[PDB]
Amino acid sequence: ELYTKYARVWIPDPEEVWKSAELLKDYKPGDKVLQLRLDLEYCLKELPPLRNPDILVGENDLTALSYLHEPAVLHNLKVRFIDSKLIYTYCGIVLVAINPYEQLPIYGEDIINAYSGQNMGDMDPHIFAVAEEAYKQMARDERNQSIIVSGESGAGKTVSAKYAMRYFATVSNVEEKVLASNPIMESIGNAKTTRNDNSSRFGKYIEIGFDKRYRIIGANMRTYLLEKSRVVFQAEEERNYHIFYQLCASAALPEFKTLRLGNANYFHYTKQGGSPVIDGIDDAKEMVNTRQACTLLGISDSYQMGIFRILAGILHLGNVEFASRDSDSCAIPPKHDPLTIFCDLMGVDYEEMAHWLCHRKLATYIKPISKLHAINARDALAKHIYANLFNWIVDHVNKALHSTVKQHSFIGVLDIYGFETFEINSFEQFCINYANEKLQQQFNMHVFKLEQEEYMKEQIPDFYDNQPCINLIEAKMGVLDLLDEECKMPKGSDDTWAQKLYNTHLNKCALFEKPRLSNKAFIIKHFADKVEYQCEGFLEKNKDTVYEEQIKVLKSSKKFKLLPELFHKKTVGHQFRNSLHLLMETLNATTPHYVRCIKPNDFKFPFTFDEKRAVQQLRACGVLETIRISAAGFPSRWTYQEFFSRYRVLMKQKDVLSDRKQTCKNVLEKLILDKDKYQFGKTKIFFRAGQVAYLEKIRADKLRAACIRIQKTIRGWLMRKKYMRMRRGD
Amino acid sequence: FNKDQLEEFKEAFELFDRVGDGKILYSQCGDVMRALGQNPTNAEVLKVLGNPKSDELKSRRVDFETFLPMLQAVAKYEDYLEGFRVFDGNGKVMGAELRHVLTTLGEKMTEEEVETVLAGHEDSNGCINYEAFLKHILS
Repeated sequence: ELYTKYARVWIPDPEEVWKSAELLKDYKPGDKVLQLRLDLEYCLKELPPLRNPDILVGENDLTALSYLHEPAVLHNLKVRFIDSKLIYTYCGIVLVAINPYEQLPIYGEDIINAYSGQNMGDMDPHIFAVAEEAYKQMARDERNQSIIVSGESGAGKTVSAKYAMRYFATVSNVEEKVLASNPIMESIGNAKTTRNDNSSRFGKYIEIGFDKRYRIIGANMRTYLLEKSRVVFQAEEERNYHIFYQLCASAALPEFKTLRLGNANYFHYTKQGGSPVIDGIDDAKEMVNTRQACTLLGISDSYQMGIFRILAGILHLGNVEFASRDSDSCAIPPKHDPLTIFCDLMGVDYEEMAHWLCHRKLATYIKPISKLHAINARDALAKHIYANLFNWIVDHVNKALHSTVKQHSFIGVLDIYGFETFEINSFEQFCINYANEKLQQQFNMHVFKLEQEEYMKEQIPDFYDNQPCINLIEAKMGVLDLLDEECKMPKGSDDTWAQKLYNTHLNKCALFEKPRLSNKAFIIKHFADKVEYQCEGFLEKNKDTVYEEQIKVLKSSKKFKLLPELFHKKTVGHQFRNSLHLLMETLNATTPHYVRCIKPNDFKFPFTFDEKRAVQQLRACGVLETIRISAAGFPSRWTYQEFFSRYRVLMKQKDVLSDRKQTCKNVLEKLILDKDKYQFGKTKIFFRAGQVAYLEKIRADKLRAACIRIQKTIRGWLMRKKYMRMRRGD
Repeated sequence: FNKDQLEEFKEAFELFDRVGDGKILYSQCGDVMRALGQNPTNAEVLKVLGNPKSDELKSRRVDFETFLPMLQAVAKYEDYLEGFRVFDGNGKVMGAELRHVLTTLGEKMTEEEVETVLAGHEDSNGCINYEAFLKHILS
């Protein structure tokens, strides 16, 4: 059929993920093996993916591939990236951006000018094309725009943001103040995880503000989804937010003597991962950068010292140790060094703090609390102070980015993580992946709307809904809700929560599974893949009840103005849910544009495409499932003139009419019998997957036959001539 | 084949013997068939040879008697024209396009093989009258 002699396929390969192979013999039904040439016998009764014909390969948009599957996407991105040094490729509306780990001279004035005023499609894929389309639709639709730059940190999201902004600035010192804030935002929002040395654990939305004449007047940073849990807990080989290590490595600087910092292994809140140092990073040098950037963004030196006082206070706070006392109560040891320092730095009374760290109000008795409750409260306090510090810093960065000129419109650049899947997934990953389900719903709905519109335009008559996954996560009796419920039960644990999950969801929701050999983990079928979460730590990470009296003590401080400036059970998961709902309202009130940044290798190698890494990245960013959805419809879309031009050689002289469109229609209906395989639009033929590939095969077969006939004749002629020469005695 | 034909084919076969043992290489078998008026594809030649491996193709030697059944097996216009009309409708074919297709599709030929046969048949625009070119290589 399609698996004929000559036909090429992709087969699994450990190193390259997939490897090409040609059918060394024709596949017949009933065959258990394919005869392939990498020669080899490939044991099947699912046949391997077909390789696209050469004419479709290396094109600017992946959705023009006829066999639209993972190896075709991998191969196409690879050849563009390696053979043509093209880092940008479209995937329908999605711009895929592969980090070249090389400064490319493709962002200059001359190039900005060539993209300005052009349509989306007439120019080669580029971040500028996306930035232009956003600028263009902003004015045309009188509608705010969002450029959603997804992927892991270091895949090239900051470059994409930089040049979207550089572009808007040109075609219309905003870009440089925004970039100057990067070291600030990375110090307070990024952390070293097991898989990434500098990972943003929050979503950052930079609204580029435009006046009435679409000139850039300034910017506004909004932040979402901050990973609060990290402030007080790190897993193995992970760090807290960078700023804490910047501060600890700066402990001997004279101006910080009063902060009384030890090294990063001194503090409970920075030592848990056993990774004080990131290779290649000088946290003391990054502190210098951070302070310079703080100065560059208008944060006075007193306020900087206040930021650091507060962080130092969080760190000493975390060292406060509770003694268990009679009747499940607790107390703070006399003259406890961590607390004395904390109270000194914050300027609050030692006894008033020590009292409220071990007691709560119940109204009106003064109840002692247990050690576990005191720890949870102390952590919640640390997280609360951090989150409010973080918001303060952001508010004040914003004072520097805001313009006096009134704002008519904006294009917001969202820097957001893609799906995150480690070997061991916990609450942090669950939240990230939840965020990704919500973002994916917006994308899917967007694309489906663009598709309806395209089909309407062409006069042609399937939606993959992820609402069920979202509901499993966020609806009442869902994973997060059950987690909240388990957290407010005094005997609650991870193990009982696990069982509540199984009781509620196992065999009731096909998106939820339980591992065979564990009752302490669950599996969610997310958009891109199944992810297994370990239940351990979910409860404690979720707890976030801040005690009002502890806050009142901080609110009463008379040593520095910054601390009071910062200020049903509250949970991290619910706060994440609320933040994510806030992010989606912000994005849903705009028209989204999508850039997926992928890291092509793990070693910062210039133009180096590791297939295993690339396949993982493409999946995490949603691309492979987006392709699979596109491959289910009519992904191939050719104008009648393109079809006429390419497939003329397939036509008999008889049916070549003056009406070139009608010719295409008559010829196609004889070449491909099943009329369900394509749809005739006004200007374009829409084809199912595989159809264009099939046309290329018969075309290729026609040319191959003609050629062999000619070349065997030529070979005859040449040999008869040689023979005459050798006969004559030459 | 009668005795006279066999004598004529044998004389031709003997011209291809570059070692003096009355034999040719497997790899020469195709050339001798073509020299005797046949136009087998390379695939057809390899089939009558028994689809040999690289090693026996380069070093196995056959006398006339073993060659003969292969020649026999191989031995036992409107399509040719249409075949050229694939690459055309003014009765021409670019020399550049024909060169490309003959060296990159099918049983690919060397550029030198293609240059030899194409010499003198293309005009100043770089076009070959293929009906004329076809008669020539069929002559």
